[PDB]
Amino acid sequence: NIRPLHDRVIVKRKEVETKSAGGIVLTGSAAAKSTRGEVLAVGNGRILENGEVKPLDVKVGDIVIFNDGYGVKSEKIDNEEVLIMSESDILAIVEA
Amino acid sequence: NIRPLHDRVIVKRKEVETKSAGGIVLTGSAAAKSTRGEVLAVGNGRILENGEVKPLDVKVGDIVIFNDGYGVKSEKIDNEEVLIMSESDILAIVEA
Amino acid sequence: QDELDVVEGMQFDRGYLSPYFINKPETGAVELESPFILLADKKISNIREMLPVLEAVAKAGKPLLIIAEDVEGEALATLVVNTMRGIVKVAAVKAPGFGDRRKAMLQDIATLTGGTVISEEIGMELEKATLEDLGQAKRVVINKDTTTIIDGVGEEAAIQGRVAQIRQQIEEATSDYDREKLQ
Amino acid sequence: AAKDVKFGNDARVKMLRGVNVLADAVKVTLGPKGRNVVLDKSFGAPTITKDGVSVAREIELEDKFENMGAQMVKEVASKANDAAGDGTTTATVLAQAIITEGLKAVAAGMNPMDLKRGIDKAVTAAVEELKALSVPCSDSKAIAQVGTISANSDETVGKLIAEAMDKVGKEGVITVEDGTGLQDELDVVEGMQFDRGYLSPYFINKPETGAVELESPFILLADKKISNIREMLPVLEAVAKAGKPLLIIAEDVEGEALATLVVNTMRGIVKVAAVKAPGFGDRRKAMLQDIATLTGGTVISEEIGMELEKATLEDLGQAKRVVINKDTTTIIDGVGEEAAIQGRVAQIRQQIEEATSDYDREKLQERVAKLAGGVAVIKVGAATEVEMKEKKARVEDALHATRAAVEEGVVAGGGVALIRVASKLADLRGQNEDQNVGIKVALRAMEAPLRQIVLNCGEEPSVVANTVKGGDGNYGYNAATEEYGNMIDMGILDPTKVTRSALQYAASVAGLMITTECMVTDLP
Ligand SMILES: Nc1ncnc2c1ncn2[C@@H]1O[C@H](COP(=O)(O)OP(=O)(O)OP(=O)(O)O)[C@@H](O)[C@H]1O
Ligand SMILES: [K+]
Ligand SMILES: [Mg+2]
Repeated sequence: NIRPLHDRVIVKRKEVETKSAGGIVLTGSAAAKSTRGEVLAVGNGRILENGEVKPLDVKVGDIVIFNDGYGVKSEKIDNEEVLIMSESDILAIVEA
Repeated sequence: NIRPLHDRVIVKRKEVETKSAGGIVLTGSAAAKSTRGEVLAVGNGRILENGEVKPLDVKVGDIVIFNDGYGVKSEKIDNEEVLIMSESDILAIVEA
Repeated sequence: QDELDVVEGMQFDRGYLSPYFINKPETGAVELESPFILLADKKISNIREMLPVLEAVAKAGKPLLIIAEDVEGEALATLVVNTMRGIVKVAAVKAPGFGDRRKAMLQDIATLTGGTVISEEIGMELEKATLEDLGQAKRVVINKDTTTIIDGVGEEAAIQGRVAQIRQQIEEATSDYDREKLQ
Repeated sequence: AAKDVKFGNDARVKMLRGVNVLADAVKVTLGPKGRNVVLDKSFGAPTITKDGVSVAREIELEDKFENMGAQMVKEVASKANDAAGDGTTTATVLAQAIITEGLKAVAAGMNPMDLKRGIDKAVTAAVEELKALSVPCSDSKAIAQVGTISANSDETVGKLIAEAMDKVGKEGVITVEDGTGLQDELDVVEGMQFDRGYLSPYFINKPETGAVELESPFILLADKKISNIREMLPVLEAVAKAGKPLLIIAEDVEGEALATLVVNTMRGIVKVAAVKAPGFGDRRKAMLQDIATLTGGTVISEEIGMELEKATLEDLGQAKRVVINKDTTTIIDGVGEEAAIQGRVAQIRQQIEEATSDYDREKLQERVAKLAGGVAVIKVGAATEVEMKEKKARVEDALHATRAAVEEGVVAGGGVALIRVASKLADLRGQNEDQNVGIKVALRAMEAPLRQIVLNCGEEPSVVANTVKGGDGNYGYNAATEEYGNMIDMGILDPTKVTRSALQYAASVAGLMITTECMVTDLP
């Protein structure tokens, strides 16, 4: 098991949409890497200037939208690709 | 449903002005991307250094003007384009 | 011996952009029965632009063909994949002719097939292109060298008006090369 | 520049003199007793040849009008070599005789256009009579006879070509190349035998031969070039689970992926090897797909859509044996569906029929021979370079004659087929007397190959021509033994395609050449 530290999240990236809205199959860069992913693990929380840890607003197992860039990192846990990013890189949580 | 986190807003961009002031049709670069858009979702609020969350001045369903750049992120929810920005990137609210 | 080779309707000297479009492997010729015809005045590299058009074609179910400056790379591969996936019978070929003539004979193809050419100058883009915008024909043949359209579904009045316009161009033309291209 | 213009009989005499120069150079080689011609080459040693097309090509005259005649009659041998590859000397002999006898009637006041029409009618009827007289040549004995006769009565060349066609079958491709020995060598290869070696020297499973042997190996076909081990890593793991060897046909395997796979090869996890893709663009894909059809697999590419990461064992091809070496690679008993193989054969044959270029068509035929049947290479063995060139030309002519024999059939050799055709066309008549005279000069010039054969033998052409015309059927003149008998029994056969093509091209150029009245050239 892997759990992150401080204000960071371990997220498994969702499967890329192979088919478009109206049944058209998209392949290649048309099947661009999905920025949505379910949360696999939530860290303890962000450390403020006073030394207090503020728990993250993201919960384990919740689908979230994440921003790719320098803040996201790639790792292989039990031969599965996961991404690591701070809660700032997490944009929003998808509900329903 | 999508709702954001921290000091950020989910905004649906308004349609580009196809017509000019005197009714001249504007196309291409003339019909540029609209900086105005209605707010679809407001986050909980900005977290300060003390650990307190200050609620955002923006409200759901209010038209606001946003600045395009690195702070805006594009996403598709129910096959509709929505932009994501921090409340700092949100410029002003259009009233009346 | 002397051989006579006659063709009818639109038949230009361009082939399919990928070998995988072939519906009839025993002849190497793609045969589209009552297909849709899209006329893109710009080259195609991405799949975003005609994605609403491709979805509308998939909803209709009829085969689809593209006449564009060049459909290549990612977009071409996407059409190929959707071709053996069977959702759409899509084939794309290079637009015939060259500058200031490719546009004219593309408009001629639009007049024959009852469609409209998608161009940046004309204003409408492929994103808002619909099934009504696309052209209509009864039969279409693709092979390595030529491309034929049989019974384009277009108005006879528009066809005759285009005939008159190009005949006026013939009469105004002075050089033999332009006049014979117009003929 | 300024032009010299000659009219009528003066221009005709000059043109006929040029034709006579070229045809007398060419026709000293006709028949088995015909001799060789030395052609001076500005680069290299002179070429000793017995084929009429090389002599015809090398003839160019100082007199411009005679040079016109030479070039026009050289077109006969050029076309006869392009179409059938044999009978260039016979075509030039026929063309010269039609021009000579045709200009006799032109000087006799008869209309040259009607003479040309009569020649065309007579030669159309002659082609019909040659087709009727032809017998199909499928047995190996007649093929050996055709190859022997076409190679200046060299029985070794004929028997070697017969054995080669027997080995590679009807769909096989046979080519002639130089050899390092003094003797003729036949090299027959089966299955896909593309000329690409291993990408690294360390793949060698059999160090005593330098050849990698793979027993029942998996085959992966990567249309794209790969430089990273990531893409076929699922495929590598799957084939390691299977344990069978793997061969990659790729555009290029280099760098990290190549190093990883050779390391895994000598670690023993996978007996893997990678080679370059055959050919270049627009031909690499088609015969890569042919390899996939032979091996029962599918090519991995971006255009087709699936990636190497998604490629599985079912995607990969299957074969029974694979041989890698320094220059080429052979695949033996590729496990593919027979019906798909024959469908691919039919598709490439349709491409051949649609092909209007000799290079593309010969590449397609080579691909057909690779996927189905075999490929034979005949190494011409000769102690010296000039003998190598002469023997290579003779074997090439024999190969073209055997190909024309299986294509169209065979007839009696030595010009007796044309003699029988002319005897059958005795009652043919044109629209007027000039056309009848043109028919008659065509029939008389049909005796020219036999007469020139007898002239090269040193005997009297007229006596032998009358003796052959007196006989019926395939009775003719053995020019090697200077005897008489059934030429089919005597083994002297000529391809019907060769004789018919020679007659047709000679007749066309000769008729258009006797129709002339004025000739306009550059002044000296
Ligand atoms: N032993 C033979 N007896 C009778 N005729 C023969 C004999 N050997 C060859 N011929 C004939 O000699 C003729 C000429 O053959 P040859 O190979 O010399 O030249 P070709 O067919 O005119 O063309 P090319 O010069 O291009 O090879 C053929 O028609 C062939 O039938
Ligand atoms: K000869
Ligand atoms: Mg010969």
